[PDB]
Amino acid sequence: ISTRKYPSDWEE
Amino acid sequence: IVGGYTCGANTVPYQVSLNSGYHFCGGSLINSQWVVSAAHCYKSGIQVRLGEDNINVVEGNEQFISASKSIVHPSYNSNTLNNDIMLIKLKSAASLNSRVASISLPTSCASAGTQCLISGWGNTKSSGTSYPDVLKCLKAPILSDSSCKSAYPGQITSNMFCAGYLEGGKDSCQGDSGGPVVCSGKLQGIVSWGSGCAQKNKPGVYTKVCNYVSWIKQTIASN
Ligand SMILES: [Ca+2]
Repeated sequence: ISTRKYPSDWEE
Repeated sequence: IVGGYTCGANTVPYQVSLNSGYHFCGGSLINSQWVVSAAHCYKSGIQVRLGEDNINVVEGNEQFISASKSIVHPSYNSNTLNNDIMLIKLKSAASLNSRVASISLPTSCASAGTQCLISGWGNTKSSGTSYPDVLKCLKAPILSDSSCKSAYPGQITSNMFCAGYLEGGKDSCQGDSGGPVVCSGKLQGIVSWGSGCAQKNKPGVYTKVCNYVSWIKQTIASN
């Protein structure tokens, strides 16, 4: 499960 | 968008950009004062950018309007991504013209095999990165629930559907989140998640909008 927000979900 | 095409300026006039000093998610305008996006795109001090094509250049159709309210689905769950939907109210109403217009909500849920238009300014590579200036576009079919659940065992709820190509090459991707999946002039989907982008047997997963129309209308009604 990887969300598709930029640049990534985890990077924020 | 991986393996898609340049949409052409303002050919997708319901598509908006969510901006926090940089584009981070997409959304869909559903009336002059309200936008639909993904709950995981939520953050404070969002600037909604309507009428965009080249998000990096002023071309003269933009309305930049600040979000005044953000309403995440009450039962959004950030681990499972169930109910990945959010409503944003604009501080002032958008000026609705030709290049900036609403998309209709569905009356019924769409069915497997329908073609849809998926758009956004997300990544265009499935390995490394390349981020477009201009809005990208992809035609893709909704998959069966059987194939969806088989691609992501135990992770697909009644509020999600898969769309795309199981052989790879064509998908949404990081930067597309919150953006629209439109099937026969209705908003049926919101870019949500997947495993990698445009990978074999790993299609896009989208929020199933038809499940939410009552909650959307009532939320707009009471805010
Ligand atoms: Ca622009």
